[PDB]
Amino acid sequence: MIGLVGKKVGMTRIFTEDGVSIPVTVIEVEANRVTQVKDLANDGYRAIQVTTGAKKANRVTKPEAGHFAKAGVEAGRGLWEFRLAEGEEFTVGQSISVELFADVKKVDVTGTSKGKGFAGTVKRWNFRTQDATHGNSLSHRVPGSIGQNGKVFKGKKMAGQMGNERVTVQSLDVVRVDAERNLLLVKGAVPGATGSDLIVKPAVKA
Amino acid sequence: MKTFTAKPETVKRDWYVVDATGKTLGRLATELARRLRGKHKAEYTPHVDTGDYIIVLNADKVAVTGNKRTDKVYYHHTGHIGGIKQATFEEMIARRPERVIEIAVKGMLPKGPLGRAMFRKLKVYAGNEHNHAAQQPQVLDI
Amino acid sequence: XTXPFXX
RNA sequence: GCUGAAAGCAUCUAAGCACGAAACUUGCCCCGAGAUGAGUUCUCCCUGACCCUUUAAGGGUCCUGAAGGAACGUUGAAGAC
RNA sequence: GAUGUCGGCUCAUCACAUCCUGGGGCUGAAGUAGGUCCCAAGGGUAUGGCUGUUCGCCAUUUAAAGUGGUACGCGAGCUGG
RNA sequence: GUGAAGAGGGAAACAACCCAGACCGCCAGCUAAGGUCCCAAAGUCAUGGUUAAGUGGGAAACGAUGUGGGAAGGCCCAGAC
RNA sequence: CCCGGCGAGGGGAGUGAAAAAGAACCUGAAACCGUGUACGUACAAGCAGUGGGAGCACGCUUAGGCGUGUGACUGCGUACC
Ligand SMILES: C=CC[C@@H]1/C=C/C(=O)NC/C=C/C(C)=C/[C@@H](O)C[C@@H](F)Cc2nc(co2)C(=O)N2CCC[C@@H]2C(=O)O[C@@H]1C(C)C
Repeated sequence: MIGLVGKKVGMTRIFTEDGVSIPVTVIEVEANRVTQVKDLANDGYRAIQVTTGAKKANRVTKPEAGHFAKAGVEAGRGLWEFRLAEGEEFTVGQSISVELFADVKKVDVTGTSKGKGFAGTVKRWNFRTQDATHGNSLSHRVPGSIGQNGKVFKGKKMAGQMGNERVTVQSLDVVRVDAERNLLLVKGAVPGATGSDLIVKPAVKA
Repeated sequence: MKTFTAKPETVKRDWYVVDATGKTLGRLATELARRLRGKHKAEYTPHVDTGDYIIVLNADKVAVTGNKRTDKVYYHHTGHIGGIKQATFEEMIARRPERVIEIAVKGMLPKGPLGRAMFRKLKVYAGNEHNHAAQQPQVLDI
Repeated sequence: XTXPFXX
C-alpha cells in the first residue's frame, strides 16, 4: 500500500534480551496529513498527496497557502505522492500516524544520497589503481584507455558528480513502532544525512 | 511569365477523416503521403505545404498479407553500444499501434523541415473516437 | 635518431 | 504434444488448440514533457485615462508595479564556478 | 614533406563456432557420472613459480578458469623488460 | 573500347561498366539506357500464367509425398491401393 | 578657457586653402577589430554555394506589380594546386 514521509534522526544500537545488538535507523515520522485525493475522472491515476512538518507563516507562498487552505490543513515542508493499489481510500484533512506500519514487518526506504561532489573513477566506479612506482609518470590514479584505434561509447564510466541523487534501499526489517514518540526503528542504514527527508513504503520484494 | 508557385500564407488546407480497418498498410499510407504533400492539388508546390489535414481512426485494425504480422521486424537504436531493440508487428499494435502508420509515412515523405511539417498534419487514433469534430472534418473513402 | 622520439 | 485431414490408414499442422529456457517484452531501481508530438491537476496575482498614427496581433505617453522571482547578506552533512 | 612496433598495466567493447550456469533430443543413458547434437550470448569466466615474453610447463584452486574481432583493441593513457 | 585528356543521364552513392560526344542562350517538344505506388518526374495500366519463400533482395554438392505443367507406363466394378 | 593627477589624453577657441594637418602629421587600399540600421536566425545535420522561391524593409513608382538588400522552405551539389 502507501508509505509515509519522515526524517532521518540518526542511528543507534538496540540490545535485546538475548544480548544481541540490532543496528537501527531511527526516523521521526511526524503525523502526516493528506492534501489532495485524485481520481481518474480528472487526472488519470489513483493516488494521493501528503505533506508533513511545518513552515513559517511569512515565508510560505500564497499559491500553496490556498492549496493547503483548500483542504483546511496547516502547511508543511513539502509535498509527495503515493499511488493506490486499487483498494485504498482517503479523504483530505485526514491525519495518518506511524501505526500504519504495525503489521508489515518490512519496508523499502528511499532518500537522497550524501554529496561527494566531483569524484574520480576510483571513488566512483571502484577502478583499479595503476602502479605507484616502477616507471609510472603522472598516471597513478588515472583511468587509462577509454576506447580503441574512434568515439567514446555512451555510458563510459568516467569521473563526475557522485551522490546527491535518489536512492532506494529495499527489504529493511522493522524493529519497533512507538506511536507515542512518532518513531520508526528500521534495521540497517538508509540514505541521506541526519535531518534529511526520506520516504518509507512497505516492501514489494517481500 | 514565371510559372505559378503556391504561397503558404494564403493557401487552403482542408480536414478529412479516415478508417484504416481492413486496409493494407503500404497501399494505404502511400495515399496519405500523396495528400499531406499536396500532389493531389492543382496548386502543388514541392517547397510548400499545400496538403490536407487527415484524421485516421482504428489504427489497431490494419490489414497485412503473409506472416508480416509476426515476421515483420521494427528495428531501432537508442544511441548506445547494445542499443538495437527489435519489435515484431504484433508487439507494436498491442503496445502502441499509432506508431505503425506514423512510421510508414515517415519513410514515404521527404526528409527535411517540410516532410516533418507534413507529419504534423497527420493525426492517428487507435479507436473510433476523437475531439476534432470542431474542425468540421470530412469523409474520405481511401 | 636514437630510437623512439627523441632518445 | 492433443485433435486431425490433405493421402479412407498414419502424422505435432495445413485451419484450430495446449506445454515450453538465465535470451527478448514485463515486473525491481534511477534519469525522464527540449516527449518543439514541447503533456496533465490544484492554487495564487493584474478588472487603468487617452492621444496619434501605412488603422494594425500597430506605436507612444501619464498613472499603475501585484502574485512571484532575482539580487544582496548570514550559511549548509550542497558545492570546482 | 613520418600511420610509433611484441608483452605487461589500465580501461574496456562486440560476435557466438558455448567454458560454467539455464532449456532439450538420441545415448552401447540402470543410478551417480559422462559422450554426442540442438536452442541459448542474460550475467559470470583463477591466483602464483620460471621466462622480456604471448604461448607453454609446473603447483594449488574454481560451478567454469571460453574461442575470436576491435591498427595481432588501447604509448597526444602508463610502462620500456 | 572507354578513362587518362570526356562533362551529361543510369547503375542507391561508385575515373575504366550501359546510354550518349557539352559552341552560347530560352520556364519548347520528341527519344536512348533505365524506369513508371511513395521519398522521386512517369501505368496501383491491359491479357493470360507462376511463386507463399518477403523467395524476390548473397551461394554449392546433396536431401525432400513443396508446387504447377508435359509425355508415357504398371496395376484398377474379375473389386484394385 | 574647461574635464583630468600643476598628468597622459581629449573638447572649444585660434592660425591656415586644409586640424577629416595635433608633429603617432601628404595621399591613407586590404587583411584584421568594432559601433549603428534593415532582414534573417535557438526541431535543425554535411565545401556553406547554385537554380527556383515565400515573406519583410527601403527607394522608385504619376498605385504600374520593376530594381536594390535580406534569403524561411526546396532540387542538385564531397574545395584549390
Ligand atoms: C636504429 C633504429 C631502428 C630503425 C629505425 C628507423 C627509423 O628511421 N625510425 C623512425 C620511425 C618512423 C616512423 C614510426 C614512421 C611512421 O610514420 C610509419 C611507421 F609506423 C611504419 C612502420 N615502421 C615500422 C614498421 O612500419 C618499423 O619497423 N619501425 C617503426 C619504429 C622503428 C622501426 C624501424 O624502422 O626500425 C629500424 C630497424 C628495423 C633497423
